[PDB]
This record gives sequence, structure tokens and C-alpha cells, in this order.
Amino acid sequence: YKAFSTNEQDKDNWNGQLKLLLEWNQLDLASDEIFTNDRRWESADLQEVMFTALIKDRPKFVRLFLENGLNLQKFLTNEVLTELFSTHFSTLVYRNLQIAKNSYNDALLTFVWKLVANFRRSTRHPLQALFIWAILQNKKELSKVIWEQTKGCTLAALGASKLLKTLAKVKNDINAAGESEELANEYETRAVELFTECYSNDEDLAEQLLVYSCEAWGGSNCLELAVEATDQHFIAQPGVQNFLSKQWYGEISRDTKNWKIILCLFIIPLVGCGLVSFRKKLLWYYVAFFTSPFVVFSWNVVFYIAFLLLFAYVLLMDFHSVPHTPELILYALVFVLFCDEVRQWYMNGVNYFTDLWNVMDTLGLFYFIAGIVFRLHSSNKSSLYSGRVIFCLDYIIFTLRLIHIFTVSRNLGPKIIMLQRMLIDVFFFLFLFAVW
Amino acid sequence: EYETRAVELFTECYSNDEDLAEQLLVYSCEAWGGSNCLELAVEATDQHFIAQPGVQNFLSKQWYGEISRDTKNWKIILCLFIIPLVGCGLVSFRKK
Amino acid sequence: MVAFGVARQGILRQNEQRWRWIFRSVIYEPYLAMFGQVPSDVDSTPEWITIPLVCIYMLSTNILLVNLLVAMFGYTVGIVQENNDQVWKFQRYFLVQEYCNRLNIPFPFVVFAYFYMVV
Amino acid sequence: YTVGIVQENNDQVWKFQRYFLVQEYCNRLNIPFPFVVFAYFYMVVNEDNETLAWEGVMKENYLVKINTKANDNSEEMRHRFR
Amino acid sequence: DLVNFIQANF
Amino acid sequence: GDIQGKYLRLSCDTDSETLYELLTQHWHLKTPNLVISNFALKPRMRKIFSRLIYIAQSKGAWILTGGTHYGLMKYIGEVVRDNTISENIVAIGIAAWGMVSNRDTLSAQYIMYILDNNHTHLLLVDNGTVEAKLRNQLEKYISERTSQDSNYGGKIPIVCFAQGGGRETLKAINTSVKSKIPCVVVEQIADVIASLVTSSMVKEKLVRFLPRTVSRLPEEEIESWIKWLKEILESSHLLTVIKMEIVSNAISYAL
Ligand SMILES: CCCCCCCC(=O)OC[C@H](COP(=O)(O)O[C@@H]1[C@H](O)[C@H](O)[C@@H](OP(=O)(O)O)[C@H](OP(=O)(O)O)[C@H]1O)OC(=O)CCCCCCC
Ligand SMILES: CCCCCCCCCP(=O)(C(C)C)C(C)C
Ligand SMILES: [Ca+2]
Repeated sequence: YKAFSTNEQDKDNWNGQLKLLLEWNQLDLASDEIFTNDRRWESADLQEVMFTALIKDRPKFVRLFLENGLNLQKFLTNEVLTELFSTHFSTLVYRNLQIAKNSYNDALLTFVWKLVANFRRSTRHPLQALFIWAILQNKKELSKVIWEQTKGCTLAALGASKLLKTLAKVKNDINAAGESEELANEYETRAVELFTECYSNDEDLAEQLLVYSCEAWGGSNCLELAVEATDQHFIAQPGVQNFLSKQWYGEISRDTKNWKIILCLFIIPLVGCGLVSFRKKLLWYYVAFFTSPFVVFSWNVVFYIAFLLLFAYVLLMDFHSVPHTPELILYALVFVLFCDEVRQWYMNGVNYFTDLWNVMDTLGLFYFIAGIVFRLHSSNKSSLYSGRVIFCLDYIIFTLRLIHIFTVSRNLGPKIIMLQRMLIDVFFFLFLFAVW
Repeated sequence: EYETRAVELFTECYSNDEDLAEQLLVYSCEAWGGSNCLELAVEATDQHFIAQPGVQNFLSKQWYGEISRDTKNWKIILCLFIIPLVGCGLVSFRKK
Repeated sequence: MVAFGVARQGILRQNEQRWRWIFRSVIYEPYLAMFGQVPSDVDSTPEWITIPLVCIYMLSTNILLVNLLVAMFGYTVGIVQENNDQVWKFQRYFLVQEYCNRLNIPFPFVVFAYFYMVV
Repeated sequence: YTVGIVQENNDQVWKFQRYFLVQEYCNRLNIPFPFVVFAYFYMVVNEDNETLAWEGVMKENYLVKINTKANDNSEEMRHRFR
Repeated sequence: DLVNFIQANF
Repeated sequence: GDIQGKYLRLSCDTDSETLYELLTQHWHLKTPNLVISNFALKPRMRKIFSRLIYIAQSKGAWILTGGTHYGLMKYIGEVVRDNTISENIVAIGIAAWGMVSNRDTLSAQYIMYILDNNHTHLLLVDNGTVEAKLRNQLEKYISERTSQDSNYGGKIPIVCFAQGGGRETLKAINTSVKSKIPCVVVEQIADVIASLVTSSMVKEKLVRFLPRTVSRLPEEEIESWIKWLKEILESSHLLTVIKMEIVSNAISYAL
């Protein structure tokens, strides 16, 4: 640099000095010597230098350029982005992405794959595309620098964590997968801390941001990405739990005692004339009470208990070759349950079936309908016998289902999860037992 | 102390490169003790060394063989039970 | 247990229309199973289709029982793990106070003292 | 084995699972089953910038907080000595 | 109002 | 015309009392505090002014600037907008109407010298720098105002802020210091004043800090600059320099 500065022709050519410093990665020298108020710094003049710094993995120079009056939004043209995705995108990483897409497909990885294909063969959120490009190549500092400029910072962090986790589950190369996994954990921690601070500063705005859906970063919000990535740490934070509790109680006051709500539920008239203590006219109070999710869930469990009792009554004490009214009523009730189940299946069918309890409840319906079909045939005695036995099995499975309610209770919820894990292990243990 | 040194050195060696590390690990010297690194590690019950991600990856590659490491298991099971399906689809070999 | 009992009631006989035999039959299954010589063994003995499913679900009931029996101990271990040398010290205060604030007289002679308390 | 499995905490997994339970009712129509079928029949037949600016401000504050940790090092004392 | 005040100012 | 906060065109020969009455009667309240201020956006300069604007918001202080989209004032306006997005801050830009690249008569609309739209209020001088005299007169008059509610004894406090160089900066500093009440704070020229706090030292510092500005300036201009700097330093008990919660500390110490 000293030799080139004193050449009688390079003194005026500051661009050459900047190019050489970028090539040799001299940050402090460039900041102190060339970056000064002597001359203005236009974005167009610095565009080529910024591109070169991006190519050659120069994060600190990128940060310096961004600080010194560089508009990154205007720089990321479509032609530049497609050229960068096509030429400087390593073929090894593209092969790894193909492997992940073919084997470990996801609702998100398909989106980034389509975006990459579009930019490679030939946008709304250039910053998001650049951040994805930096992430896929496990560039840490550059990814952080690009993230600092993004709008959906926490959403971008969650998406990057999910993408890195699904990329690391591949096994073509261990080192890259481990690097991606550690980077994903780092970004998850960053998002958790940032949202914790965000909720501490304010409450309503944090909830609005959390529930807010962007201009199709990945077609999902922060909560959906967090749950899809199984980011238990992020969604277990006090702010998110408070938001969930507010949604669960609804218009009802969060701090009112539970037994008061139970008494109001059983006793309708007491609701509008006392201890309900709503958070927010009399008809408004009543409608708000009856629209609360918690009251709905309590009434639904009551109705389900009544349904099971009626099921026992009609499957045990009242049965004949000819139909009886309780049986027809039970048919309507089970049809209502089936309609609700199919409504559930209508949304995210694959992911809905991925759920554990979903498997059990979905399985129950087929057995019930088979038994109901078999019962109708009264001419054959054996068919009636088999149908009644199948109804008994149906009762067993429904009573097994009834246990799901305890999840709502703070003091009782973990026990059910422990039971599920114990089932998973004891299955194999008793398998060996039965073998020997 | 020497076990820790060897573990760290081979971890760095595998991080820098993969194929050469495996060749060195399986390589037999000019009769240092008539054995390779893996044989000595197992004989000494050096559970820490042989439990490292690089060694486990090498063992998994040996176990799966020419089959792709990342293909789903149920695909392999179906190909096993159904012979014709093997050559005309989802096997997805790593390497006529 | 009630679920499996009603299922057993259904398997045994199709229908029953008396509010006495049904309740006794249902209540018999728990004690029958627990005390070891459950009539269920006698109860077990197109049949080719019905029998295997019943046997499989009986095995399911047994494995569920084992699952609960082990999960109980699993949670007890977690609960007993935490220290109690601090909670007991806290509880000791109530025991000490109960006697310290009360009149220091045994019950066989407390009533007489209680009388003097009244006046 | 059960002891080993139950040893690990579940106060975090339960919180994660609670989200599905909350969503199931939040997204669904808020009507009990005994009257849901009727409702089911009737079923058959810009602003972002305001929140995003505050998000950016909080991000800047968080970056300041995370960067301030470097001040705890003796580098500042060494610079004063220099 | 405002226009008249501004005009009077200048 | 109302740019789309408020934008007015006041001639140079205007009464400061009239402007204050217009701004106070139906636009703004009494001011507990008032501060007046391609560029190097170093982290130190990026944080000092953020702290300054936060302090102004906390105290409800007026901020006076040139009001152009080119320079640090654009950064100040952007920070003001961001904080407002996050009890309102008051920012007034002052410039020459003729100096504006485009002029529209009106509620007219201005769409992109170029003036920033972030600043809430803007004033244009009809002379043909021509606004320095008006700003100095307004600052002196405000310092002449009495506000019992203000903690500052009697008069409303006023602080001058210096971050960059140029003949305009020295002229403004000299004009402000000529008034006893105003006090100056120093963040090229800033380094010169920091180093100085007779002719040889000032000349050496000026040459070191601004190699090109001194070269371009004639000898008479350099002598005038030295005279201004000597006059400013003679009243050093008012002027304060920041060492390269510090902004609040420095402002409080100066006041
Ligand atoms: C009746 C058949 C059998 C019913 C058995 C079914 C039992 C069942 O389903 O849950 C019982 C539940 C227990 O209440 P539970 O103490 O667990 O509720 C938690 C408790 O209030 C905590 O205090 C809260 O947090 P924290 O610890 O203070 O920090 C937490 O909310 P949050 O503060 O964290 O946001 C609360 O969730 O009480 C009911 O009434 C629910 C409606 C039951 C419907 C009953 C309808 C008759
Ligand atoms: C043949 C239809 C079987 C439907 C199985 C679905 C069971 C769900 C019952 P629930 O979800 C109630 C709130 C609807 C239980 C948790 C109280
Ligand atoms: Ca479900």
C-alpha cells in the first residue's frame, strides 16, 4: 500500500487503493486512511467493491461499506442476484440441498429450493434471498451482517434455524452438518434473547409481531416456524406462554380463580351478577363468557363424559334386533365427532396425521364405522355378536382418548408425557418379554 | 493425557479432511506393534476415542456400504422384500 | 379399569336388563383381576376371527397395566429426589408452636385446666 | 430405564405441547359440540411497518447490549495506559 | 385562521 | 407550503419574537431545553447522537439543524422518525429557499439542494449562508426568555453542538460564543479545538486535521480562522470538549 500510494499516478486513484486493501483484507488501515471526509462516497462507485467483498468472504469490509452510505436494497438487483446464485454457489452445497429436498422434504425447504431454482435458471425480498445464500454456505459473520439489515429479524432467525437443522440432518458430510447445527443453535439463541427483550420492553406490540405474517418470507409466522422446528426453548419463554394463556382464557380475566369459573359454568345465572370479574353491557358479558375457549373446552369435556355414559347405557343395557332411539342419538353424536375430525384433517393433512393423538383419534373412527355397519345386519346372529364386540373395543379406545384433557393442567400435564414415553419403552421391553 | 492428545488430533484431522483420515485410521504401519489405530483403541477399551463422530461416520459408511448413507430405512426394507423394485427407483445409490 | 370392565361385560353377554346383576358383574372384574384367581381366565375359555382380537386386546390391557405400574415408580423417583431436610425444618415450626402456645399440661389432666381457662 | 427416562425435565416439553391444544380451539369455531352441527351447517354455505420499526429499534438496543460485553475486558484499561 | 396569521407574520 | 409536517417561507428580515409567538401559541409548548447542531458514520458518532436525541426526547428539548437530506442531519431525522414510531420530539430545519433545488407554491406536495422530510418543521429564508443570523437571533431571544418551571435558574438553557468542520462551523461557533449565554460542545475542526484546549499551535492543529481545507483556503481566510479560534478559546470556561452516559454528563457539565 505504501509503495502504490507513492507512484505519482495512484495518489488520485483511491479506488485502486481500496481494491488492494480489500484483496489483502486490511480493515483498520482502510478505515483510517482512505475512508475520510475528504471526498464523497457514492453507492455506484462502491457497488463493484461491495460485490467483490461479498464474493471473497469479507464480512468486516461489508459492514464498513454498509455503514458508509451504501444502500443494500438498491444494490441487490435481479441480474446480480441470479449471477451470484448461479456462478458462486458451490456445486457441493447444491448437491447437499438436492439430497435434503429428495429425502428430508419440508414445507419450508421446498420454498427455498424453488427460489434457488428460479434465481439459478434465470425479487420481492432480495435481503431474504441474500441471507439464505449466506446461510446455505455456512457463512457466519456475513449472515449476521445481512441479518442486522433484515426487517423480520426474529422471523428470519427462526427460518434460518429450521433450514440449518433440516440441512444438518443430511449425512453426506459430517463437518458441514455439524457447522450448520451449531449455527442454527446460535441463531435460535439470538432469536430467543431478542424476543425476550422485545416482550420485556412492551407486551402488545410483541404479540402483534409474533402473530404477524410477513410478505411471504416462507409463508409462515414466527410461531409456526418455531413449532415446526420443535424449538421448545423459544416457545417455552414466559412471554409466549402468557400470550397462549391470554388466548386460552380469552376475554375472561386471566387472574380470576378457577373454582369461580367452574361455579359460573354449572350455574348460568350467577355468571352475569358477580364474581366473574371480566378483564374488559350485560349481554356483552354473557356472550363474551360463552365465547371463551376455556368455557368451551370445559363444556366439551362435560358433553363427552355424557356421551360416553350414554354409549355405555345403550351398548350395555338397551340393545335389540330393531333400532332404538338412544342408538340413533348416539349415531348422530358420533357423526358430529366425525365431522369435527374431518374438519381437523382438512388443514395440514400430512402434518395433522403426523400428530400422535391424531393417529389414535383417526384410527377410532374407522373401527366405529365398521362396527356400526356390521350391527345393522340383524338377520345374522353372528354379525350382531361381532358388532357388539367391536362396539366394546370402540368404548375402550374412546375411554383411552378421554385422558387427553389433563394436558390443560399445569400440575398434571407432564405426567401424561411421561406415560407416553413409558409406553414407547415398555412396548419393546414387553416385546422381549413375549419373545423369551 | 496421551489418549486425549490422540483424540483431539484425530478430531482435527477428520475435520480438515475425511477420506485421508479414514485411510490413515485403517492404514497399517510398518509394524509399530502389528496393529492399526482402531485395533489398539478397541484393545485398550478407549471408548472415548472410538465414539467420536468421525469414527462413527466411518463405521456407518462401512456398514451401509455402497448404499447411500442418507436414504430412508423403510425404502431399503421394501427393496429387500421386493426384489424388482430395487433397480427401478428409490434405492438412490451413493455411487450400470 | 372401568373401560375394560364394561368391555368385559359386553364380551361376556350381549345384553342385561337388571340394575343389580350388571353392577355386581362389573364390580367383580377389578377384584377378580387383582386377587389373582380372576374368573377372566374361565371367561376366556366365527370364533376363529373373534378370539384372536380379544386375546390381543387382553395383552394390550396387561401391557398398559405394566406401563402404569412402572410410571408410578418413575414419578416417585423424581419426587423423592429433591431434598427434604429443608421442608421438614419449616414444618417443625408448626409442631413446636402448637405446644409452645398451648397450655403445658397433658390431656389426662387438661380438662380440669381447661375449666380454669373458662373462668 | 423408567427412572432414567423420567429423570429429565418435562416442564419444557409440556409448554411446547400446550401450543397445539391452544391452537386447536383458537382456530376452530368457538361453539360446543352439542350445538356445533348447526354451526357447521352455516359453515358449509402497510400496517406491518409500524411494528417492524419498533422491532428494528429493539434489535439495535439488543445489539448495543450484546456489544457492551466487550467493555468488561481490560482492553480499555490497556488503551488508557497506552 | 392559520393562513391569515401566516400572512400577517410576513 | 406544508410538505407531505410543517414548512414555512420566512424572509431574512423577520422578527424573532413573531416566530417564537407563532411556534408557541398554537404549535408547540415551552421548551425545557434546546440544542443546535457525505459524512463519516463511525460507531462513536452513530451512538453519541442517538444518546443526544434520547436525552432530548426525555427532556422534551428542541433540536435545530440545517434540514437537508444530505449529511448527518438525514441520520438525525431518520432516528427521530424511528423513535417517534417506537411526548413528541421537535426538530426544526433551517435553510435558504433559493438554495432549494425545487420550489413549490401553495397544501403543496414535495417528492424527491434536497431537503429531508423526516424533520417535523422546516423554514426557508428568502434572501436571493443566509440563515445563520436568524438562527443566532432566535437562540439569543430564547435565552432571553424566562421559564420559572425550568430547573435552570431563570432563562431556558441552550447548547451548541459541533461535530464537523468547515468555515460554516467556525462561523457559527464564533457567533454563538459572541453571545455569553450559549455554550458549545465539541465531539477535523473538532479535533483541532480538542487539541488546542499562540498562532503556531493553532496553525499546526488546523493543518493536521484538515489537510485539504487549509490548502484551499487563502492566507487571509486562515488568519480569520485563527482569530475566530482564539476568540472561542478565550472563553474556554463555556466551551467543553468530549474525550475520545457521556453525552448527558458533558451537557450537564457545560450547563
Ligand atoms: C369432571 C370430569 C373430570 C375432570 C378432570 C379434568 C382435570 C382438568 O382438565 O384440569 C383441571 C384444571 C386444573 O387447574 P390448574 O391448577 O392446572 O391450572 C393452572 C394453574 O391455575 C396455575 O396456577 C397457572 O399457572 P401458575 O402455576 O400459577 O404459574 C396455569 O395458568 P398460567 O398462569 O400458567 O397461564 C393454569 O393452567 O382445572 C380446571 O378447572 C380445568 C377445567 C376442567 C373441566 C371440568 C368440567 C366439569
Ligand atoms: C368416532 C368419532 C371419534 C372422535 C374421536 C375424537 C376425540 C376427541 C374428543 P375431545 O377432543 C372433545 C373436546 C371434542 C376430548 C379431549 C375431550
Ligand atoms: Ca385432533
